[PDB]
Amino acid sequence: IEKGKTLVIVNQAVSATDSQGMVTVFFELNGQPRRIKVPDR
Amino acid sequence: PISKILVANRSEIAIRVFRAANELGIKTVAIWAEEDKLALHRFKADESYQVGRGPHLRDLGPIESYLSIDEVIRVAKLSGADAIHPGYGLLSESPEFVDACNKAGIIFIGPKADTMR
Repeated sequence: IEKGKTLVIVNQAVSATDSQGMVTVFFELNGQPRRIKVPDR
Repeated sequence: PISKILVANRSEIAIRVFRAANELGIKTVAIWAEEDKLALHRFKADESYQVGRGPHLRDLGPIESYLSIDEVIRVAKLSGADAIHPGYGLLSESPEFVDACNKAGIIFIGPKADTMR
């Protein structure tokens, strides 16, 4: 993000799509689990 | 006076230097081996820049990255400390390191190199 300040990002898994348009991918961001829902375009 | 300390260690004591350094207005550098890329010591400075692995290398193993005067000096000058604290163990008692810090105008937080022999 900055000369700092490194993000470790791992694509754990991709879901199938849900109810606002969106698909879940689960990442590992700095070892902590984040869950991102994104519009299947 | 000093205004930037690279903490030349990891685990608990890195944090010990961090806080006592944040708590006095002084700006914190953190070093991490690839293998401590998920460690917290590395999240608790202002900045962190991996060591032990790059174009200046072979790879310095998990430990070896933390006992490498060169690499440690490299990352000091990269950010720009006017002082280093070597924590305990690892490179903290090497008169040889005291002497490479001596060689930069980087303030070894430890003793004159004559005490170390």
